[PDB]
Amino acid sequence: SGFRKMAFPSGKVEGCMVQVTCGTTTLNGLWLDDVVYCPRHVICTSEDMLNPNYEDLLIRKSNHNFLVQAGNVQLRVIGHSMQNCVLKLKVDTANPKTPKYKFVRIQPGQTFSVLACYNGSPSGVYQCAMRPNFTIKGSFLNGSCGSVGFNIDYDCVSFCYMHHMELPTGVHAGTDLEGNFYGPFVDRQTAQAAGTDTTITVNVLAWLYAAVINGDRWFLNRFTTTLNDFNLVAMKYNYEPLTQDHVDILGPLSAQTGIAVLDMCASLKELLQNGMNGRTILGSALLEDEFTPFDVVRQCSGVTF
Amino acid sequence: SGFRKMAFPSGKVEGCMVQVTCGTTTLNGLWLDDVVYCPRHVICTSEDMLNPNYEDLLIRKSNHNFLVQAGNVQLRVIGHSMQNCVLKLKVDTANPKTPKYKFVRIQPGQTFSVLACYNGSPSGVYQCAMRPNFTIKGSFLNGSCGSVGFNIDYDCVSFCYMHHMELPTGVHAGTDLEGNFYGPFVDRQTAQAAGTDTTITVNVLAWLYAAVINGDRWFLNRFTTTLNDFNLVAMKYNYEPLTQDHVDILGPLSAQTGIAVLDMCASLKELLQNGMNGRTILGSALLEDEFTPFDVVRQCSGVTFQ
Ligand SMILES: Cc1cncc(CC(=O)N2CCC[C@H]2c2cccc(Cl)c2)c1
Ligand SMILES: Cc1cncc(CC(=O)N2CCC[C@H]2c2cccc(Cl)c2)c1
Ligand SMILES: [Br-]
Ligand SMILES: [Br-]
Ligand SMILES: [Cl-]
Ligand SMILES: [Cl-]
Ligand SMILES: [Cl-]
Ligand code: NA
Repeated sequence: SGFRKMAFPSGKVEGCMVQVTCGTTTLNGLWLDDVVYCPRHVICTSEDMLNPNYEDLLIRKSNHNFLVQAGNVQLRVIGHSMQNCVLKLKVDTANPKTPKYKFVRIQPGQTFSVLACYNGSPSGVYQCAMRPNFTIKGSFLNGSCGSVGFNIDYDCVSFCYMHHMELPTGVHAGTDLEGNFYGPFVDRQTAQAAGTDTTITVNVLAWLYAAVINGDRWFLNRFTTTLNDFNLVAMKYNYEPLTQDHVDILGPLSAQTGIAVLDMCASLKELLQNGMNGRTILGSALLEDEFTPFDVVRQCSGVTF
Repeated sequence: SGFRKMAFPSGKVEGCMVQVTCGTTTLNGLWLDDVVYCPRHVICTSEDMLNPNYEDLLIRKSNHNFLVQAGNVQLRVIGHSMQNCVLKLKVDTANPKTPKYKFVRIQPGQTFSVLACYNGSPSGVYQCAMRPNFTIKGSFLNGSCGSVGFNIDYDCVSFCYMHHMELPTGVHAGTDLEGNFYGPFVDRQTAQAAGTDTTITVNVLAWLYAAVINGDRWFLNRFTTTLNDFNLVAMKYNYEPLTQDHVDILGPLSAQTGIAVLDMCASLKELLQNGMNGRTILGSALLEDEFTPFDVVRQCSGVTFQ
């Protein structure tokens, strides 16, 4: 029993973290086989960040301008190029600890684990969700750029996020490992802001199923609703629309508990309209939206890697 | 910016997890050097759990009654002994991935990372606090016994917890790595239950300091308190007494924010009286007590957002 915000074990990713320094900037890189991936803004000074021409800034750098350190060992850079907002440094040594991996781009609402890193050394691991506004509510300080997000499936690490920046509200933005930004953000020092966010409805429903699996059932009721009626309430409360694909993805949790998704939607509609009346769900006074349906099944069934 | 329940990177502990089977029971063990540590109840059947005599159950076992598997490799058991509630299986091969480590028995209020495992394989990692009633609020299913808790401050793994059981309220109990239970619990199926729990006051104050470092002061007020008056109030809300040792450990956070510890105590007394009035603190609508002062310093900026 119990239900915690659980991260994936991070060992396979720890063995990939290195430090990358270019000029006065030091950040983290991901070393897979003979390539080190990191944010391309490592090549910029503060003045360059105001209006960077990355192609011209990179033409001016040589391989020797990048110092890459894996623990106490210097890896020699033998080539460099950019793929979108990611710099790729070819090194003379392949990482002997490279796991089986893929680069995957995720959608808003999906969760992943972050291995927060400073100076190429892993510091901590936590789980989070990609918000509907494409930001992440991470925990990052200066020097954390290049820290990555991932999921595991069996023995394969799926890397999905590389950290690039903090926005004025203290939330974070970054790219996939092919260097494509999540959200309408750029790697330039200009006015940028997180857009208005919404709550991930399918995830709140998944977490209400986790609460029923754990014995918290006070919010269940005799009513059902329709997908149309529920979506009119979701829009009013700044919740994402629930689609038939979301109803299908909640299928396994609905089958395990015996509670139809539209029956659980009637519970959520009443919680949105009335509040919790001084009660909690799984120890929380807020409706939690950073567990996907698969996260609940994994945790409640003890899936291992 | 941001503030999350942050666990230590688990790799150094993942390389120590193994599966131990005795009879029909399979659970996890921790392989360090040439010893595998696991809960001694691996030798019990369900009926043995009502009134087990562990000395009598163990004398009937040979080394070859223990099967230990590290990934796809079987490790040969060459000796066994019991230390309190932990079985120590000597194996013929030392773990080549043994990290620098120590064993530490912690106090209530201290936090640690848990690597929850099944069949010797990791499922996930999360942070826990040792509650004042000597339980932990984990996430563990049958088969998770032998999963461990640890901290990794300064590249050395300090193992502080080994999981043994779930109590009737769904909370968890276990031992240190010398096999002594935290709390009054026993590895026997008795009517034992978690005592009434209390809130870890020093941790709530540390987390209010984290909120100020991260830029929020709305909950402060113009008052101060004596330590005794604060404790008389706090105990009425089932908060643990705050000691002078707790006030000392909050010193660095007080220095960084310019808020005297007894002035943050006056803020907490007012938050217990008023609630948050629709606001949140670090994303929470409830007062959080599973971050220690050391955990706040570990995670937060050393520069306050004034
Ligand atoms: C506190 C913190 C936490 N996470 C990351 C950072 C890094 C950050 O925001 N940087 C670094 C260069 C200047 C700035 C930036 C500005 C604009 C676009 C980008 Cl990609 C980057 C800081
Ligand atoms: C769901 C779950 C989560 N965590 C661990 C367990 C294991 C558990 O509670 N066991 C196993 C043997 C019988 C029982 C027990 C009973 C009494 C004392 C001890 Cl040490 C152990 C179960
Ligand atoms: Br301690
Ligand atoms: Br909450
Ligand atoms: Cl940086
Ligand atoms: Cl009703
Ligand atoms: Cl078990
Ligand atoms: Na209903």
